[PDB]
Amino acid sequence: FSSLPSYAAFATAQEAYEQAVANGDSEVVLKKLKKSLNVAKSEFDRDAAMQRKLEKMADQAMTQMYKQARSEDKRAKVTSAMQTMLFTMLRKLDNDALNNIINNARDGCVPLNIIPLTTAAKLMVVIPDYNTYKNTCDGTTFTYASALWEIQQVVDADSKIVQLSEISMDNSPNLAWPLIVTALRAN
Amino acid sequence: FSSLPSYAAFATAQEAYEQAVANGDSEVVLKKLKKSLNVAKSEFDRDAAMQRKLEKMADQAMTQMYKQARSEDKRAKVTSAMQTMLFTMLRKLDNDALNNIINNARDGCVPLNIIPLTTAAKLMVVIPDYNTYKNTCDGTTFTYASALWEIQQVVDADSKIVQLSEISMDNSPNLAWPLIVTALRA
Amino acid sequence: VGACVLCNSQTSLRCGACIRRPFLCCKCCYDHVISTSHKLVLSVNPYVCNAPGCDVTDVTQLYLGGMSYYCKSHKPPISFPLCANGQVFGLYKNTCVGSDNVTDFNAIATCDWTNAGDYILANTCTERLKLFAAETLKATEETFKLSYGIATVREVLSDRELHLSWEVGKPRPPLNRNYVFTGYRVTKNSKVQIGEYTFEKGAVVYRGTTTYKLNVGDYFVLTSHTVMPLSAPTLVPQEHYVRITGLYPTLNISDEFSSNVANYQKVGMQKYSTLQGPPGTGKSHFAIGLALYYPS
Amino acid sequence: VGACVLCNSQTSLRCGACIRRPFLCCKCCYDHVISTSHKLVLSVNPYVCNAPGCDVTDVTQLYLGGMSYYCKSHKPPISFPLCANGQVFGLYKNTCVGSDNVTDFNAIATCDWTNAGDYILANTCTERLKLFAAETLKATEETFKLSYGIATVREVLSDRELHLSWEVGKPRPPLNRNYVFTGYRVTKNSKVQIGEYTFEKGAVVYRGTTTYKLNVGDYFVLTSHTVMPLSAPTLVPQEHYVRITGLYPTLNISDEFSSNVANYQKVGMQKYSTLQGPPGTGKSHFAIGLALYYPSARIVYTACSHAAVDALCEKALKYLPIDKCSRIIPAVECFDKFKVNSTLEQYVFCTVNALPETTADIVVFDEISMATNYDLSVVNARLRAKHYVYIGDPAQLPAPRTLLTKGTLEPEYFNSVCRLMKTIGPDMFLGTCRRCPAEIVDTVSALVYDNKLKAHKDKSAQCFKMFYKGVITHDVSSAINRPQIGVVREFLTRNPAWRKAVFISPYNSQNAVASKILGLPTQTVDSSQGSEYDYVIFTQTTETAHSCNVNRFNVAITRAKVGILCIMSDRDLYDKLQFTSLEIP
RNA sequence: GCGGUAGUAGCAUGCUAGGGAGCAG
RNA sequence: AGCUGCUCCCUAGCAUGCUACUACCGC
Ligand SMILES: [Zn+2]
Ligand SMILES: [Zn+2]
Ligand SMILES: [Zn+2]
Ligand SMILES: [Zn+2]
Ligand SMILES: [Zn+2]
Ligand SMILES: [Zn+2]
Repeated sequence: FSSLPSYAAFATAQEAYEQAVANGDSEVVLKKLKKSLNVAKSEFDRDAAMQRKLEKMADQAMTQMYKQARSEDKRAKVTSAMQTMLFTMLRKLDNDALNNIINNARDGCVPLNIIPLTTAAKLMVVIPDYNTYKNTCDGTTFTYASALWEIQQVVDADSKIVQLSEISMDNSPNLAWPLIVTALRAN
Repeated sequence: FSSLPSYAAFATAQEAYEQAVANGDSEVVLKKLKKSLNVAKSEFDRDAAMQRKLEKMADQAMTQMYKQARSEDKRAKVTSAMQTMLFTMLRKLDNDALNNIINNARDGCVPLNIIPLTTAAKLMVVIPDYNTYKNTCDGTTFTYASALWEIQQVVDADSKIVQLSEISMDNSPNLAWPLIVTALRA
Repeated sequence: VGACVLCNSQTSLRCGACIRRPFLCCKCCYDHVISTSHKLVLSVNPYVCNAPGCDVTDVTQLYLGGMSYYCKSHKPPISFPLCANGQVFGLYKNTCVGSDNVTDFNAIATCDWTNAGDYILANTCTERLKLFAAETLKATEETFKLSYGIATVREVLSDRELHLSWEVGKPRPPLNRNYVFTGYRVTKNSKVQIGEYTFEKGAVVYRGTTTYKLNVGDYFVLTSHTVMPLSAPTLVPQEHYVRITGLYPTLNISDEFSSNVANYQKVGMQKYSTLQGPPGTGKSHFAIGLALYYPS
Repeated sequence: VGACVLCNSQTSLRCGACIRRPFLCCKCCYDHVISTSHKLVLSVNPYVCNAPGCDVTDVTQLYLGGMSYYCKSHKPPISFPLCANGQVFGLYKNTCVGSDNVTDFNAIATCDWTNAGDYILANTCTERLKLFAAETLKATEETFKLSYGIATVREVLSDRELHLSWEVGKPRPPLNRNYVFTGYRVTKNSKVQIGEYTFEKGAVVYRGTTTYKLNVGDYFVLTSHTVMPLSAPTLVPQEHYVRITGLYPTLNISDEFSSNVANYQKVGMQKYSTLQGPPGTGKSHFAIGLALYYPSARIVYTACSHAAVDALCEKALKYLPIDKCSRIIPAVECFDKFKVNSTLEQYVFCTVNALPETTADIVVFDEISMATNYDLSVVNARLRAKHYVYIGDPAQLPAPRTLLTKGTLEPEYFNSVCRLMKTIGPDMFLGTCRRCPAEIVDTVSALVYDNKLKAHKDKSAQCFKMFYKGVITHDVSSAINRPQIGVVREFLTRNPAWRKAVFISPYNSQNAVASKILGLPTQTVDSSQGSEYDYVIFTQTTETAHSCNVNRFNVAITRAKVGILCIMSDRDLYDKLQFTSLEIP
């Protein structure tokens, strides 16, 4: 606050005050240059203090709208990401078997817990111990959900490949034993 | 805070008013020094207020950043301090069953499995030299973890079974010395 | 949020009353708003008197009051002029350099594209101002093309001729293939799919893209697409390399591109070259010989 | 959190705009910020204006407001100048002593390492300051080497030559083995593993490390590692003990190290001794005789390059028990007969890039001249040994300085070991040049070596010097003289026995064309140490500071034992060298 | 001599906002 | 990597309020 119409006027008033104080002519001169510093002070009261508040207001508004601009950019980014995820995951599901299972519904609305049952192209078994392994996935082929599956890529908790000959009865205590058998849909 | 420029002006005004009240001359001439001294504590407690808060501002910020520096320097050394603290507590613990295996591992008898606790069950203890053999295994009994084990399957490092009576000082430099001496608990 | 038109300084102000709503910097936007009739500006929020039931749209009449922009009589006692220092209030305040010559951009912004001098302006102004010239050109005529009447069919004369009425109020586009129409089949729900036709007078001869039979009451419109802004300039800067960089020359050439080979000799050396194409000299021949010279 | 560079006072401030981001104390950091253009400081938090969307990076414009650092117009009413009292706000405020002379470290921080005076500064400033000079020097030029184009192969003409394109915008590096490239195989996923090759012009002849077949589109880059600040200074202070401490002398000695034994008598009594290592006097003989004198000790055979440690490995095959030897190179083809990666053994043969953190008895560091302050300090960072042994000699060869353009760097200031080697003199040397005849050894004695090298056998009368003028043609990074290839044109005619005098050359491409005309083998003057031939021919071909350099060419002269050819086109060495001279054909 | 207003500093209360941590289901 | 609820500590802001000092104005 130095380049306002009031700095000049206050400077002139104080210049007259100091000039006539060095002159020091009359008591009325002191009264006039005191009643001049006591009015030109109002000039530096409002000309340099209310405008000192407008700067605070303007800065507040500017930062607020900066924040809102960032808010409205993040929306575009999340929208793009979500739509891309939708359009890339859709690409895996539309087999012809989905069409065959939906076209035969009386209405077109099929339950959700039967879509993977009769359309999935890969099964994942998790077996806790060899006893359950023998009654579920014994041999290279097994049948679940009234289909025929063939086994490949058996793995364990540490996710290391385990061949089918290793899982005997006596070798069982030497395996990480949430074994995860994955199988393909034979035809 | 007394080393500020306004303190000198305040002191001059206070001395002037002390002289005035000690003389008690006028009514308005001293009143000048209520229009020039009551101001003298306006550019003094305005300048000596903000600096005093600035001092504590600097102190609080310095403490915050010192704490941040300590926090960044502590969570980057955990995997030395944990081991130091563990071993200090262990040597404070003072249990023979621990000290036995700690010394043995300090010279080489590192087990190759979890030490079983049942009266049955198997143990395998690497033995890399002969002087180590002298203290631990005597005849058929294996002393380890302050327990009594039974020696059964001494073997060299090239996976060849080596008999027990063969183990002696003169013929010791004839074997792949990292022995794996399997045993069972009492 | 981006760079303004003339100055390319980072800005957040977009002229509402302008044709294509481009970015403008504070001083740059103020220069635009005084040197045009484009008296609307639209930052991350709209600059309109937000007190209930106000009409004012010019920025100068607006003043900031509290958390909004206010008109003359709607303001609170504490206010501030949005239009000050010759730069309008907006984001990225100090990072504005302004443009010494803005009247070209004001001319393109106030242009109706109607005489030849407008097109001289379209190709005289600088790089993205002239990209904007093309943008605004195509924008004005695509908004124009729908402002004609709409070719509603009244009766079926025979094959290849029909009878067309047009709505009252707006005129008839010319009788050529210049304005390609497009129709959809009016039904009890909506209009769906005829195709692109062009009509001339018989009776009204219709030239349809495909074989199709029409009935009474179906109508055709001059559709426009959604014109988005461009990124790249009209063409890249010219640079002449020492040699054919990144291409492998051929081994042997056939006769019917020999006079062509001596041309691909140079184009392979630098970025781009304008091809004086007098009609029918072996032009698509000239293009296939590029692949014959460089197959991979 | 640590100590600053000049003052070593405990501090927490790091100059952001500086090259290697070192620690600086408050007053010390302020002295740097005003005495440089480095206007960025980075403490435990960043000193920037944290109000949204500000760009100010200088510290002076910043003021503290609340829990952050604020600019001019973003501050609250309550503020405080970060830059006050000539010391910027920072942790460890009072415990700062400041540095009286900071302009040295300002110059190093603003240095571009362009002129020789930059290197003079790099070696004249103080201990950690000159280590930092080495740090900044290296850091700069690895930021440089990748700013060149990428060598993208276009065509496969035949074996040993390819076609090379380079990316637009950045230039082509020199055509030598100085800039070792490294390749990866571009695939549908990423780039993986070709190996280190160096390219010359054919057509682009490629010198590959291993056998390999390339296709179209594969490109190589000049890779850099992650350069991490050293710990120890260049070398430990000198201390002369009373006796050979910590070592047990031998019982009897063989003759071939007698002149060496009366040498190891003194390197064993103090810790270090720079060895005036004149080329080919039994230098690796000197190294192995240390172990012959002290067998039980650990002797650390290292060098700046693997091809130099291979020289000490050669004489380990014949004189050293291999039961106690070690060859250390991480996962380049070298001498790999010893056991690989055996840390705690007596003889460790390795290169500074891979010497593991260990402790050993005595070290032998082959070629102290090819190395800078950096590796010669990281060796101390590797070993705090009982005795240090400095093989190499500044009058042999320095590392090739890429950024050194104006002025040459004198024998004095290659590295710290080069300091005391000619101010207090070398502690040590061997005078029996097992290689050179009296024709060369007396010439090189009166050259720089303090009139030192005594004759070995005889004046062979087989070394030739002949004066010429020559005209010079240079195109990209080379220099070819047709007429001086036209004087060897006719001299190899009357001799049916000088077919086997290998062609040495200052620039490899000139002899690469000559070998297309003649067919003699090649040789690089810059890295000529390690192999010596009885018969070699050579042309300086240039009067500037490449071949007429006294020590850069002393190596080319000194590797012949009977005969050598030196076609001199200069006045600098004609009146200075003396061989037998012939007329001009 | 009073009142009022304009200022400046100090203090208190409370409300909101932001950050850290702890307890209970 | 959940939903609440209570409590402490630090800072910021606005408003309110209180008190003190200065200036202007008539009475
Ligand atoms: Zn506009
Ligand atoms: Zn602009
Ligand atoms: Zn209004
Ligand atoms: Zn710096
Ligand atoms: Zn310092
Ligand atoms: Zn700022």
